[PDB]
Amino acid sequence: TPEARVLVVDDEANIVELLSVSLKFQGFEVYTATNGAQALDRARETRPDAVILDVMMPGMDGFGVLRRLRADGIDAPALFLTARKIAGLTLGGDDYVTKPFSLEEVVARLRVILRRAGVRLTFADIELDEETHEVWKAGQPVSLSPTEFTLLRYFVINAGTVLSKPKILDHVWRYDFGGDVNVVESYVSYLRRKIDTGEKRLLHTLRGVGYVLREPR
Amino acid sequence: TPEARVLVVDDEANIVELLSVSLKFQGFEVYTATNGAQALDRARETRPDAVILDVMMPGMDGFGVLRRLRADGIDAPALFLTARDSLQDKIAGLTLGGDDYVTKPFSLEEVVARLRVILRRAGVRLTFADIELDEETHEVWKAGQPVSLSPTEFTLLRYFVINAGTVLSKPKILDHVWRYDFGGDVNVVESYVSYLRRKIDTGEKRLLHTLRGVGYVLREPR
DNA sequence: GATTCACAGCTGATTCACAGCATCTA
DNA sequence: CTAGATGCTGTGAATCAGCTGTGAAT
Ligand SMILES: [Ca+2]
Ligand SMILES: [Ca+2]
Ligand SMILES: [Ca+2]
Repeated sequence: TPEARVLVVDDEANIVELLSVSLKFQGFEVYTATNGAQALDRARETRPDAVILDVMMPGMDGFGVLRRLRADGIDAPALFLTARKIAGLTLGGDDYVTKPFSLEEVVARLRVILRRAGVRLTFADIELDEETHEVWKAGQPVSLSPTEFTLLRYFVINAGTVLSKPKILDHVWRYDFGGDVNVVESYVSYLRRKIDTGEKRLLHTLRGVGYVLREPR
Repeated sequence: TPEARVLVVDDEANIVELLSVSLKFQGFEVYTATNGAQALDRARETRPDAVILDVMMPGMDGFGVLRRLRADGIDAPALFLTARDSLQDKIAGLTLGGDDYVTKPFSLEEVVARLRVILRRAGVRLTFADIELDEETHEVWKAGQPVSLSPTEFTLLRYFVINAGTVLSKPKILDHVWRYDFGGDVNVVESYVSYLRRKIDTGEKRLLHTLRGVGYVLREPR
């Protein structure tokens, strides 16, 4: 059975399939629309658990549509896709992500709005607060940058899975990022000197394959 | 069980929705209307505990709508949404009792607070650590001694106290504390947090924290 | 004066590229 | 054995996030 029913609405088909492929892979049941009519129809046809909405769409905007769905009885929270004005995106049970986004941030925020509508991350001695973005190593606090935290959360969620540098970059970095994978090497080096300082090495290198967060064998 | 039954009357659909969503999320049972006839119909069927009326409306203004409700024997207290430039004298004389007003554009935090007061007055001190606030008088105490706050500094502080221990991003604060039509920079929140820290965060133990790239949180250091 | 808030200087954090060194393996 | 491939990390530049002082306007 799926994690949730998600309606993805954006006038850009490339943003729509990028989200639908990632979320379909993460266990979600995904329906799409590239306009307000299609959106209203699909939402009435499938009654989703949450809606991902491009804020800037030709003709009918999401706000008009949300008002109609909620007046029917569909109280599904919205995760707005906004450009980098439009305000009110954090009212009720809704939240938003700015374009260009990363796959990790869209799923993370989507999961928050769903949990909020209807619990710290740990691996060995690493503790993550998804709310505050606070980190601890052996009960001691460690300060991490936004990128360092997203990367650690990716590894923790995917503990014991070998993750290649191109895969990490496609999930952790924004989809408009134009550089190579040495940025991943740099951020693994920072993570190591901040949260892999204990007797046992937890973040491992497998040459030409990837990185893996696992307890030493 | 709902906090109260509220009837929201305004001619603009998205003002009604802005109000509806916020009050529903706060634990209120919200009924709506876009005119005086629907308003009287909803009031007869739902029997609201408070009514929120837009003053400037076509056909029949908010004052007209209230007069019709009261003529029907619906004595629920009212909260008027007034225009800044007009009916100044009429609003002063019509709010001497149980009814109150907020000027449009309003802050969602101020509407809700003013609704809780008219509901309370019709049949009271917020606290966090050594900070005390009177929701009715707008007085603030920091470790038993008074502190003078502006209207914006007061709405900001109450938002933090009510939501103590919860991380609040600058856009979330702007959406709730600032006037809904605010088209400015998040720096305004940075400014008012600096105003608050200078007055209420003055001891060895920090209460109002910054989590870089996340937001602000009011909590004891632990 | 009180107030709101725009704006800009400042600071330290953050992102990221780049290169030279280390280690691995063909 | 060596030599290229692959990975690590110090240096530095550019940008950014958040804090605060000044001042315009009401
Ligand atoms: Ca668009
Ligand atoms: Ca990519
Ligand atoms: Ca009106």
